[PDB]
Amino acid sequence: RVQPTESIVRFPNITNLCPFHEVFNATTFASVYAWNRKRISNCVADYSVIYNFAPFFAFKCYGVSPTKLNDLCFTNVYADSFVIRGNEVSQIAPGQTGNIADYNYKLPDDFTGCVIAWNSNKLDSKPSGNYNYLYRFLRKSKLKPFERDISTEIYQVGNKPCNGVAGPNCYSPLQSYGFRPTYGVGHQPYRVVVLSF
Amino acid sequence: EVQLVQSGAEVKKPGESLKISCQGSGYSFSSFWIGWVRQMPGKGLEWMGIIYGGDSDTRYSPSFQGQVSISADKSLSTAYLQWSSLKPSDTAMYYCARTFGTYYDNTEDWFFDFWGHGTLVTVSSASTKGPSVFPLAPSSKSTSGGTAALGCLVKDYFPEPVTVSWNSGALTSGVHTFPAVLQSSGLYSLSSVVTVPSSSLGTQTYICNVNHKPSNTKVDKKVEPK
Amino acid sequence: IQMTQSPSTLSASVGDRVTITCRASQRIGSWVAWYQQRPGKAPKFLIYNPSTLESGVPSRFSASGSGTEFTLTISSLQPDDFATYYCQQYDAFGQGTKLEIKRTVAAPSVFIFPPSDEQLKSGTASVVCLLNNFYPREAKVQWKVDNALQSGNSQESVTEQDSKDSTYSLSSTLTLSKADYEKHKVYACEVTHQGLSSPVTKSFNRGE
Ligand SMILES: *[C@@H]1O[C@H](CO)[C@@H](O)[C@H](O)[C@H]1NC(C)=O
Repeated sequence: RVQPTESIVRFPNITNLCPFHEVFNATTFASVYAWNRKRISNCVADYSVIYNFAPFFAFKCYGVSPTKLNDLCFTNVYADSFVIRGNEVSQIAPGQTGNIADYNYKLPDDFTGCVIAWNSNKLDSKPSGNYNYLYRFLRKSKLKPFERDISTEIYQVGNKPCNGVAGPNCYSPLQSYGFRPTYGVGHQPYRVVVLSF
Repeated sequence: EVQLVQSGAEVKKPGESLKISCQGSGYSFSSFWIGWVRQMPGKGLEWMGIIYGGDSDTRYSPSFQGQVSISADKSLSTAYLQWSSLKPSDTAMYYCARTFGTYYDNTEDWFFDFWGHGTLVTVSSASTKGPSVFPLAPSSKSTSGGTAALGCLVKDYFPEPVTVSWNSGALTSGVHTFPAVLQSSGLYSLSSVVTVPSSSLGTQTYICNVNHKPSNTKVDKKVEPK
Repeated sequence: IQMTQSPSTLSASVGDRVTITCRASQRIGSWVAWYQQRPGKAPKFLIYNPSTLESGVPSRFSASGSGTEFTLTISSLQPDDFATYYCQQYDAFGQGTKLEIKRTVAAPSVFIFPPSDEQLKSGTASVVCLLNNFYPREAKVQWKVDNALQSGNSQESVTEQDSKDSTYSLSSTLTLSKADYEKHKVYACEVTHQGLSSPVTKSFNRGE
């Protein structure tokens, strides 16, 4: 009933800006089986540094508004960077099933934060094929959320025993993308940064 | 099929401005770079600059930075090369071409696999002038090797080209239309000669036909012997 | 980065093997790009990597390359393969190597023409000297006016090599005024060619 006569704001008195710029314009991004996680802490998080980058294919925020991110404080900030195809961008979401979500990068169901994905054909394609980007397509079980698997063990698909040599039914789990500029936009390379709060 | 279609030939006064288009078809324009290559007449290829079709990321050569501007419109799937003030040293053939290589490695795969047909830009302080045609008559001392030579001299015209025929397209054997040279007046000169039998001078009438299309001049000169 | 092509002009016949070389200043990557330009046409891309063109149809062009020296080899030449070839990596183009057809050395049939009376009514004078059907393109024309060598007022026009008999033609134009034409008497055309042991001169005097 008694109305407030004044509004006070008490934030900590630090002036260091958060290094979102170093996440977003790194020269080499990681593969999706070995994605890069950077901890962001003890800084002022200005989110307009993200907005002066490329027109994004996806800027989808879950559990938070994208226009209110300058008004909030966060406990633990993580930035996860990798490179995927264009038809797997929707698979970086809560409650998804496929190859990137099941075997490479799993998001939790109770996920808060943003998924920012932009086209990077200019940076990560070669005309003969860019074979430096890999994904895992063979694994015994689905991944837990935020579990990284960097194993290169030779996977057996038959009833025969397998002794580390890729022979009749023995396959390596890592398949390359082979990115080309002659591909369509669903097979072109896309750089994904996932901000987790 | 990947095709690149350029604009037409340009004749400009010095100090004017020019924009040249390159329209791409048969491929995704936003996934590739478009480069511009000049060729001065009688000279080789010179790299001018590249632009990426997605976000207009442009790299220039250090010998072309500030002299030209390279733009692109990805909605029309086209690229443009533009001058602010035209100089007479910009008389060249300009090719647009498609390329794609590594961004942080210049020594990997930066090749022009598809090329445009080229545009011809000439810059001169000179007006559309019809040619003067002079006969180039044989002589009695011109009987060398059992055959004679006669021709026409096509002088003081602007711009290129001049089509020269002989006897309304009849004599197309032994004809040698020379390439045109640029004089020290802004005007071009040419010679078109034929080699005839020496005994067929009186029996056959030899008329050369000179057509200059930008001035609409069609002049016919009969080459009498002397 | 500067790229230099080691033959400037090479001569070959139909159905041989031609090796041309392009060397870089610094060290660049594994391959360079090769282009073929016919006169009056756009350049056409030939090869960068030989593994890219590994289709069912075999390739006529082959390429090899170290970090500095690069080599394009044509295994068999058609008449459409006589053109100007360029090497390129990123922004450096080599100067062009031109293939000419090779035939026997033919002597030029030298002619001289007097300037016409209509050009003398206009005010200038043009004396032209014609060279017809000579196979090596190196041919020197000297204009001697009253047995005195003139320079700075002569322009030369050379045709392309012919599709039938594979020879060249040159036209040298000496430009004088009307008064400079009427001042002197003797005009000569001194032609130096490999096919002629002595310099063949066809000359005329003013009037006659
Ligand atoms: C900044 O905050 C600290 C507490 O973390 C305090 O001790 C200090 O006096 C503050 N400085 C200013 C200038 O307010």
